[PDB]
Parts: sequence; C-alpha cells; structure tokens
Amino acid sequence: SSFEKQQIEIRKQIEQLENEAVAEKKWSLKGEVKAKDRPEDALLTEELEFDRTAKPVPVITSEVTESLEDMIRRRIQDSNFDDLQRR
Amino acid sequence: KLVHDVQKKQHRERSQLTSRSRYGFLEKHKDYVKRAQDFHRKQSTLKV
Amino acid sequence: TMQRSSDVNERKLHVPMVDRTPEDDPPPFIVAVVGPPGTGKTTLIRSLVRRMTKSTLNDIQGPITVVSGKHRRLTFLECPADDLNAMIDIAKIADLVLLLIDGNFGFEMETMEFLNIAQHHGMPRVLGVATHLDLFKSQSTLRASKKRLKHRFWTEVYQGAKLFYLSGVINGRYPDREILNLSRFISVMKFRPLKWRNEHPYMLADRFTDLTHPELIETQGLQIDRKVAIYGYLHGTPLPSAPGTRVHIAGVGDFSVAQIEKLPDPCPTPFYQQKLRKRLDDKDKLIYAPMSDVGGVLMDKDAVYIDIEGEK
Amino acid sequence: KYTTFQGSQNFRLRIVLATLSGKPIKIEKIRSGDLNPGLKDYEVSFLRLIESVTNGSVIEISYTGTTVIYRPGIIVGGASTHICPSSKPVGYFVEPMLYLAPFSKKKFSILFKGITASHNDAGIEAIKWGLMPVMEKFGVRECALHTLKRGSPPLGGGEVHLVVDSLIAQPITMHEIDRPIISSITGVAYSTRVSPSLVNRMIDGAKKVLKNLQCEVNITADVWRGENSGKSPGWGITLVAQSKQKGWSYFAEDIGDAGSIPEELGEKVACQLLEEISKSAAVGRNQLPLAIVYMVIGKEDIGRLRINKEQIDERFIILLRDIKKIFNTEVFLKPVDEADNEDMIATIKGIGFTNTSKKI
Amino acid sequence: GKRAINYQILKNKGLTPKRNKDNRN
Amino acid sequence: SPFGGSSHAKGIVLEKLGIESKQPNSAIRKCVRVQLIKNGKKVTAFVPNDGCLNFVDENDEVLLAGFIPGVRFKVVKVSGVSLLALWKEKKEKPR
Amino acid sequence: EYDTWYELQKAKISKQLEINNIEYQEMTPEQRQRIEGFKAGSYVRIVFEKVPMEFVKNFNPKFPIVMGGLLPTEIKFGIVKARLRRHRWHKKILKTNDPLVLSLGWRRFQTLPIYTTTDSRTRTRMLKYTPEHTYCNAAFYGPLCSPNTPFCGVQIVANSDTGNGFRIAATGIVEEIDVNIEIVKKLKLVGFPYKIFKNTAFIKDMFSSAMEVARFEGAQIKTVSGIRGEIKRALSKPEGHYRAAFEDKILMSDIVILRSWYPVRVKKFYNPVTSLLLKEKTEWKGLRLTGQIRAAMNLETPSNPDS
RNA sequence: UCUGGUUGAUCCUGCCAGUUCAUAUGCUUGUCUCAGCCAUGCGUCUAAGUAUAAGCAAUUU
RNA sequence: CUACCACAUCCAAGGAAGGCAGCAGGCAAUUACCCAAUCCUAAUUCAGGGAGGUAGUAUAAAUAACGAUACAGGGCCCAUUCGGGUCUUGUAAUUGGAAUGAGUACAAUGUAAAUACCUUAACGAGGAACAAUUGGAGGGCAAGUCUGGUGCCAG
Repeated sequence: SSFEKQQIEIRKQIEQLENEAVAEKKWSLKGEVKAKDRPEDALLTEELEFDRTAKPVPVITSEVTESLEDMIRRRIQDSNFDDLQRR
Repeated sequence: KLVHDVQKKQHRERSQLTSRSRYGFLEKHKDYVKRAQDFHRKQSTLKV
Repeated sequence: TMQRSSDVNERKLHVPMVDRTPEDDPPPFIVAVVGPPGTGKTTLIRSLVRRMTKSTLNDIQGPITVVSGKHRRLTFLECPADDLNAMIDIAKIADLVLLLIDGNFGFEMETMEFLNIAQHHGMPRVLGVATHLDLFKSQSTLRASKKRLKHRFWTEVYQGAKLFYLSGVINGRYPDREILNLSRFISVMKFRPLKWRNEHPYMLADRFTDLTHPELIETQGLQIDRKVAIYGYLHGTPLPSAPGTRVHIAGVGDFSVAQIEKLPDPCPTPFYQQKLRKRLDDKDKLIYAPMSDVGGVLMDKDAVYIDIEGEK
Repeated sequence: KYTTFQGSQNFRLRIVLATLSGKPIKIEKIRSGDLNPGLKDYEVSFLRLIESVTNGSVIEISYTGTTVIYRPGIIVGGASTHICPSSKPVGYFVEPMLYLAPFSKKKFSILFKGITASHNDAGIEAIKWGLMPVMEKFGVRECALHTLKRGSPPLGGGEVHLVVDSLIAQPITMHEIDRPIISSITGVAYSTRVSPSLVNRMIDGAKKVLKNLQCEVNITADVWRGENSGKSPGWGITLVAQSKQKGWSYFAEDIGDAGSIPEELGEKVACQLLEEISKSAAVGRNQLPLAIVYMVIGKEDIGRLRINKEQIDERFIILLRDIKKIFNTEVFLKPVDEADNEDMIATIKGIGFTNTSKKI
Repeated sequence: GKRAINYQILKNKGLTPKRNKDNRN
Repeated sequence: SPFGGSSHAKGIVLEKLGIESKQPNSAIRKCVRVQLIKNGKKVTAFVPNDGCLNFVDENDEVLLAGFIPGVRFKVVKVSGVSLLALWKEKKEKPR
Repeated sequence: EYDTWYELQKAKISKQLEINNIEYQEMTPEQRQRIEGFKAGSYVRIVFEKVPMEFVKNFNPKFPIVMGGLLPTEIKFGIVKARLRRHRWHKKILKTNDPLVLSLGWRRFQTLPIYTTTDSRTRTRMLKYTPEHTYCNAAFYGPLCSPNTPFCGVQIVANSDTGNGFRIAATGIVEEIDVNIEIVKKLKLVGFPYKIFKNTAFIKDMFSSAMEVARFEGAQIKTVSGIRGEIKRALSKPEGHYRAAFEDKILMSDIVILRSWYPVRVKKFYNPVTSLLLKEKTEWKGLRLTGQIRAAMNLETPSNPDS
C-alpha cells in the first residue's frame, strides 16, 4: 500500500541520516583545522569572511580624480589659498 | 543581584598540544603581561 | 476604600478577546478524563453519566455525549493513558479536563506531562479528582497526604483550584454525594476564550463509517483507498460550506473535505427539544453515544451485538 | 493543483490575490491567437517586481509565453529600485503594489522610474489623493508616494518613490452604509517643460464647468521646470471631490495629448468628475476594486460598503468572480431601505487573513 | 506502568544559590 | 499617584523596542512598551532581565509596578504569573 | 462615553457581534449556510477521499479522532524560526541535528532543528546544544504557522522506550516563517610559529600553500595569549609559509589563530507521526537519537585527547 | 523627627540627600505544635378499647 | 375548606393537581453517627424529638550535641592618606562512641459507638539525601562575543 511505500522511503532516509550522524565531520565543521587536516588549497574553493586589521590603501580611480581636481579649481576660482606670507 | 550560579560557572583552561609538548607550556594573556611589563622595564631603564 | 476600589477594578480588567461561541445552540463542552492507567477513568465516567442520564453504560468506547442541563450538554472522552500522542491532541481540544490522581500513590509522569502540554497549547479548565483514598489506613496520614497533593495541584493550576476527593468504588460506582458535588461545579463552569480554539474549526468524531463499495474492495483488493464518512459536532469558527476545505486528522495526514452536509441533532438539548428557575425534567435528560453500548446494544462495523410447552 | 484561468484579463489582480492567499495559480492562453502571442514586456516586468518584494516564489513562463505558473512566496519587501518600461507608466506598477505593501516583513521603499502618466493608467495624483486616502480609511496610517521627477510621454524620465511605513495585520472592518457628503473639490493641474499658462488655462476650463456648484473650488496650479521636469513636455489635470466628514474622496484624471486645448481638457476632467459622482455611492469605480479586496482579506466579520447601480457593471462582475475562485468568498448585495436612490449594500466577510510575514 | 515523580519534580526548588549549612539552624 | 490610587496596573505588551539593540543586557534592550488597560495611555516598563524579557511576548497581560530616564514602571507578573517565578523556572507561563 | 478603555474595546467587539447576528437573521437559512457555513454546535457529515487503507482497518474506538481546519499558512512548508529551551524537568539537554517530535497546531511531526545564538545580534551562529536554563533560537524545516504560536517538543513517544524519565524535551514559541535560514558556523585556522624577530614572525601549518595566504593577506589574527597580529606576506619558500607582524613579540610555544566563519544548512527532513495508522498505535518510532545509534552499533562517543 | 553637605570658622533663614493590626503582590513553610444578576444545586400500645388476616406460633393454652 | 386575583405543572386536550412566587449558594462539598448525656410528647418503663449531642472541613519546638587525630602559618582590628595595633590560629583534612525527634506504628484508654486527647511495646541518622526559605554585597574564569580608543588599553 501507499503508506508503507512512504515508510520504506522514510526508512531509507533514516539510514542515510543514521550514517551521517556517526560519520566523521567535514573539515569545515570540525572547528579547529590545520592545513594538513583539510585538503590543500581547500580555502580557495570555499568563500570565507575575515576581518582586516588596518585601513586599505586607496585606489585612485577616475571619479576620485575628477573630484580632487574639482576642489583644486574651486579654490583657485575663489583664490582661497592656504600659503605662507611675510610677517 | 540577579545572576544565577550557573551563569557564573568556571570556564576551564586548555593546555599545550601533545604534538607541541616539546615547545613548552602554552602561555596566556596573564602570563604574557608578565613578560610584556618586565620587558618594558628593561627598555625604559636601557633608554635612560 | 478608594485605594481598595482601584485595586479590585485593576483585577477586573483583561486583554479584550473575541469568543466565537455561537449565541444559539452551542456545542457540548468536551470533558477529557485524563489519568494514568488504572486510576478509575472508566468508573468515573460511568458514575458521571449515571447522575445525569439515570442509566449505566456497562461499556464505554469513544466520545459520550450526555445532557447535563436545560441548555447544557457534555461530551466525555477518556484519554488513552498509555499513548502520549493521545494526550497531545486531546489537550488541544478539551474544554474541560478531569484529572485522575491516585491519592495513595501520588502524582505520576502521565499527569503533569498533560498539564505541561495543556499549559503549552492553551490551559483549559483543569479539575483534579483524587481517588484510592480508602486505601489509607490512618486519618492523620490521609489528611497530610490530601494537604500535600492539593497544595502541589495549586502550583500547576491557579491557587485555590478545586480538587475533588473520592474514597472508593461500590458496584463500579463512586459515592453519590461526592459524585453529586462535582455536578454543581461542572454545571456552573464558564470557560475562558482560547486563541487557538476560537480561530480554527474542529469537530470530534462521534462515529465512524466506511462508505467504500464492497465490490471495489474485491476487484482491486483491500489495498485500495477507502471513501470514509465521519460524523460529529462542530466547534470553534464556522466551517465553510463549499467542499474542498483543507483539514488535518491527527495521526493520519491532510485531506480535503469531499462533501459536507448538516444533519439534525442526535442529542437535542432540553430547551431545544421542547422548543420544537425550573428544574431539568428527567425526560429531557438524554444520552447519545454511537460507538459505546447504550442500554444493551453495541454496534461494531456492520454487525450489531446485544445483551439479554411454548419453549418446545 | 493550480487554479487555472484564461487570458491576460485581470493579470495583476490574479497575481496579487494569489500573493495575498498564498494559493498557487496558473494563467494560460495569454493572447494565443494574436500575431505576438504570450506575455508582453510590461507584464513580464511586473512579475519581476513581484519577485523582488516576495521571497520564495516560483514563476514559470511558457516556451511561447502563453502560460504562467505562479507559486506565491511570503511578502517580504525591502528597499529596491524598479525600471518601468516605456510602454506603461509608473502608475501601472504602484497601484498593484499598494495591494501588498502594508502586509510585509519590512517596509516598502521602492523607487519607480519611467513615464509617469498616460491616458489609461493611474497618475501620481490618482494614487496620491484618490486611492491612498482609501488606505487611510482601511487602517494604513502611514503611506506616501514621493514625487522626485516627472516624465511625460513618450520619453518619460520620471521618478517616484513609494513608502508604506504602516504595516498592519489586516484591514479594519468596513462600515459605510451612507452616501458621503462632499464638502469641497480640490485637485492638481500639472504641466512639464511648457509655459505656466497651460496649467492656468487648464484650471480655467475646470472652474467654468464647476462654478455653478455652491462649493469652494481650489485647484493647485503646479508647474515643473528645470532638471526635474522630465525629458518630454506634457500636461494633465486631476480633480478630486473631497468629503471631510468621513474622509472620502472621488477623483477623475486625464492628460492632454498633442493638438489639444488646455481649456478643453480642463472642461473634460471637470465634467468627468461630476459624471463619476453621479455614478458613485461611497467610492468611485476607480476605487471600488481597491476597496473590495481589503475587505475580503479583513477579519472574520461582515463589513458594509454602499455601492451605486452604475458601479455594478461587467467590471464589478468579473472582478467579483476572480475573488471567489481564489478565496471562495461571495459578496452579497441587499437593497437600501431608501426610495430616493436605488443603491445597494455590498456585504463581505474577511477571510481572517493575518500578516504572518511580520516579525513579532 | 506506574512511574513516580523524581526529587526535582517533588520539590521544584528551581535554581537557587548555594547556601551555607549554618543557615539551616 | 502613578496609577491613580492603585498600587499595580494591567497593560498589554505592544512591542519590545530594544530587541534590535546590540549591547547585551542593555538598558535599551530592557524597555518594553505597554498600553494600560485602564485608559489606553501607552507607557514603557522595565523587565527583570534579558532572560526575563524572553518570557514576555506581544499581546500578553502584564502586571505593572512602580520602578534610561522617562521609564517609571516595572513588570512584576505576566499572564497572572510572577516573572521572578518563571525566571527561577519555578512555574510555567500559561497560554 | 464609557468609563474605562477596557469596556470600550469590549463594546466594539460586542457591537460587531451584535451586527453580525442581525444580518444572519436577515439572510435565509440556506443563504446563511452558504455564507457563514456550518456554525459550531451543528451535527455535520464530512466525507473524505484517499483515506489510507490502514485507518479503517486499524481503527480502535478507544483512540479519539480529531479534525482541525487548516489556514493557508498551515499548508505552506518552509523553515520555522523558533525560540526553544530544554524543559526544566527534562534530564538532558538537546542537540543540534537531533530528531525532535514537535507539535504545532493540529499536527505532530519529527524534524531536525538547528539551535542557534544571535552572538549578541551580529549574526546567527549555530549552537551545539540547548542552553541549560534559558531559551535559544531554533531553526527547523516544516509546515509554516502564524507567529506567536506556542508549541512543545518530545524525543520519545513509544511506550517501549518511555523509561522513567520526563519525555517533554523542549518548549518554545514560533517567531518567524520563511523558507531558508542563513545559519553559519565559526571556523578558525590554526598556524604555528617557527621563526621570531620581535614583533615580526614567520608562521607555518596555517596554510597548505601561498595560494591560501594571498587571499588572507592583512587578515586579523591572534594568539592564545591574546596578542593581535596580521598576515603580512606569504613566504615564497617553503610552500605555505607567511610573515606576520604582531602587537608584541610572540614566543615559540604560542599558537596563532585566524577567526573565520563557514555557512551551515538546515536538513529538509519530515516524518509525520501516524500512530492511528499503526496496529499498536503506541509504538511509533522515527529517527533515533545520536546516543542510541552509537549504542546499537557499539561505538564509543568520539573524543579527542587534546580537547 | 533626626543625620550630612552648602563657610577660612561660627549664628540665623532657606535648598539638597537618607530617614504603619495600612493596602495589594511575590517566594517559602505550612512535615510538628497551635489557633441587583446567574434556568447554579436541591406521631403514638400497656396486663388492662376493638382480630375469624383464608398472617404467624404453639401444641393441650 | 369556599370564592376571587396572578404564577405554573401533566394530559389521549375530556380533565386533574400545586403553593416551591420555597430553600441553599456564587458574583459554590453543610454532610455522616445517635437518642446515651439535660430534657420532654404518647394507648407510654420500652416508642420518637435536624430539641439536643457526636464527628467531617496569633502560640511553643527540631534541622543536632561531645571528643580524638593529622596537616599547615598566618588570623584579626583601626586608619581618607602613609601605615599602625594584636596573638593560637585555619581546614574547602581524617576519625570515635553516645542521645533522640519527625516518620514506620503493636496496644490499651477514650467514647452511644467512633474520631481526637493522654499513656505506651517494636523499628527509626552522617550527605544524619529524614536534602527550611528569603534578600543583599562582592568576586573571578574562555583559543568566547560586542563597542570606542593614543599598540599590550578602556567600557
């Protein structure tokens, strides 16, 4: 009957989860891991998020370049110059 | 005072790995500050 | 007095809630007789039925609907005490519960677990009934045991909760007066509105019938799926008249309502029957139990069973 | 299985009502006999808009485009941006979105870009002063359509930002068995990239028709210019009849095309509103589909809305028919006891719908 | 079939701080 | 008097405002907006703790008592059960 | 003008209820039936199809049969976010990916919940066990339900495995319905020092190759002593080695750690309890706990001497 | 009602802070001792006035 | 008991009958045992009495008392400040024999009978687990988490 057919399917899924619960955990799920424990270069395959200690060095893209030169032009248009003078 | 006894349970310390037993006892911040402060005393006196 | 009046008015306030109980012809209140095996669930129900309908049901199986008042009816269900799944689903539908506690032995797992399940799916009205108290040999230990049990029942259920005490069983019947005392309490019980119950439709199977043609059972075999009709009284929100409504049966699965039809009342309440400060007339009291043996006749499947010169 | 329906008729309604129900739907035979069969770009774009604000939905367009299988997800929302194709304006996409916004996990903060007006679609002001007020009546306290930039046809270039801060479990029960009294008539006459006289002349046409009334007439003279005036010149007028007693509104809208006289259009939209009022009892025809749905998704209580005989047309019938298959809800109508008019009271019950997608 | 209540369920002491034994008397 | 002559007050829990706050056991975590059943005036109350915030949920009855400035009230029972009793797992909240 | 707010809300509820009854009196009995349906108290006939063969055969009248209507959310299946705790009277804490017989609404089923913590609300981090005496966020796959619905959990329902212990294992309330979760596990890489120059140090065994180091250049690292450092560059020779600059000089016995996080997924397992369909009706058995499984195969609990 | 501040140190007047057999509510013990509405339930018999009981018992009563 | 005014019950609708239009409760167990004791009504010694009686449901104790041994030098008090003052101590160590209460209860007594009271055989303690609470003040711990910084810091 249909109901026992589903029971056979459930029993199959049980035995698979049965084996996985006792099977050795993957290096990703073992917490502490060493290069020897996991496959070499496995971290290339997996996407891992990590913090960076210091500010990244900026990239001078064009949009930065236009923004900087705009401010230079506005300073000279107003002659707002921070330069030393005789005292 | 609203802290339970369980919330204040001890968190125990780990030790050196057996493979690394030859490199010496595994140190902690409490041990590190002892060397850091004493090194600073050396440098300050050496500086003067 | 103003400070007192403020505090009493404080207790009167509650969260506003809508009770979906119909204003006319409400369903009987579901009484779940829950207790560990052997505490006396069956003898209680037989005692509880007799005080109402004047007739002993020698054998009880399934829900038992009985008249209790001029406009009140009750449906008695014993909880299968050895099944946990049976405690779960009854807890979600029992409007009233009679909790059987062996006074000599004390509380058991199967008791408080239902209380926690009942505590966790909506606490219904909870009534404790204490039994096997005649087993006590000393009055001093009986009173002390009663005090300990009633106080502990006050921890699970609101302090001052009503707890009944039953001494022994005679002729499969409890003492009349204690059996009579509980009558007045159950009659006057009002039931709080529960969120789960007042939002969904549910109904308890009074009887069970298989409508599959016998020929289909043979030409395909018993394995074939079966057309079934299940009867009973509706509770909670109204059930939509159009077929196809999705409904779950505990321990079975999800099915769709193939057909729906209303039938007249098998157990018409007194105020309803006569319609078609004065005491309930004993004619009006009625008992309707399809699966159970009422009188002397018991029906199972399609075979019916009864108890009972010219002879030549 | 899937509730199976025919043609592009009421396409969005059948997606949104599917979304509100959670019941998956199939719509087949979309313009099968046409030279260009299957879904058109705008209604493909609409399905993308549904996917953006719903989460877990499955949408399957057929090989020829003539069949869609829609399995709704939960309404989640969030901040997003939608590109409206030039075929339809933003108004085509904002109105069906108003059906879903109050019932989401997160607030709807969506930027719509493209043309903003047409002869057949709702304008900003129609949504703004014409359909949004009905939501204030239904319990959506905070909801706004911010107009950043207009785009007149054919080139468009407009931007409108929809915000519905009010998230409510279900719409409040409706009780309007009286024909609301209109206190005043307001409206907005708008133009882009063209001289302000066009707006004034538009208002001139409007006051001419309506000055016979005993009302205050105040139509806003509002003129776009500069960077934010769109990429095409255009103009339209929206006149609203407003009832301050119970916060009810009736509105008529249309835009002026090439060669048209602004006075002529102002006269149109003015007599247009008056025609709408004569055909209205509590809500206009352009608001009736909005009003009925929220009642069908209210709490399990009977709510009363008064409707005129002129409102119950083919549009009211198919719309009612669509609701029944999705919800199984039937709208009953009973005559009013009055003899002055022959209006009808449409009694509906909410299905007990609740906003389960919200964090509690 | 009959299963009795354990100590934790018979007292419901809950979670309490440890108290010195001189406090008993 | 804060309650107009009463020592305690009922209310209905509307929202836990600081539920999104980052710092654990914060004062902002600690506040819950409650609407008094007497008069419909919405107010805010203190709980015993982030653990005891966890028993309270929206739309449950709560008993209030006098106590971030601006908050003067303390919740002492929920649905007729003491929060301290629940916190000591000495009782179970009834639903 | 009512004295208290409470009776105002009661007045509105009563007014609607009074309104409701007036029109059903106005509707005809059949027209009422078409609109309201079958009200409570009605004795009704429900006919069902495709009912499984075992129900009618394995029918015990002593066991009740209960029917409950399902709302649209009840039909939908997905991930259920639940706040859960080990029952105070349950002896033992629950485990992640451990079967739990769970009762939502009218239905009972067995699932594999994932018990999680907000980490003070930066991220949903997987937890290995339930907290001893407090709630925790729980994620499991199954039929959806409206939020604020209380539930209860059990590990054993069969009489054979009942024993003497309390079987109510978990208690909780649902807070959200969606059809995934983004649970993550914290994965740290551990490397070892071999050459030290004051703050600067060379580390080994962190990475198998400079392929890995290049990705993690500049990443935050710390030692067990708490001294913070960075990955400055991968050393060409030998393969996998990199240079690190630390907040203070580290010692040879120190162990350097890089903190990172790996995503975790919820298992889509469903096994409704169908006790009534069984002859016993009291020996329903599903997925077994990890402890019993090891006992059946005679396996010791895994352990690490270093841990 | 008292106590400490406001002065380089005192007196006086001010300000600040701490200072119930009354009512509700919470935990424990109470193992001993002790103290207008509700259809809510519901006569008489001694030796001593009359025996033909087709009552009983006894047998010489 | 008669008529009248209202209430209300059963019915074969032809009639009959009631004073409950009561009592007791809530905003929920008033029950069970007796005429013995003080008294009484009667064709009376003996019969009976819901007269009457019997039973049912803030005040003093216990959670401990007495020794022996082993191992260690710190223990306490004052003082804003620096410091000063004082001596048999600590055990988060081992160990011995005694006492008895709550309980488990054989009896008699008590009484209309019975409960209770009083008296009284046997058993009854080391985690004496035969496991009273309530409130407050301080800590400290992680390859743990977060936030802001003038590194190893601060919250």
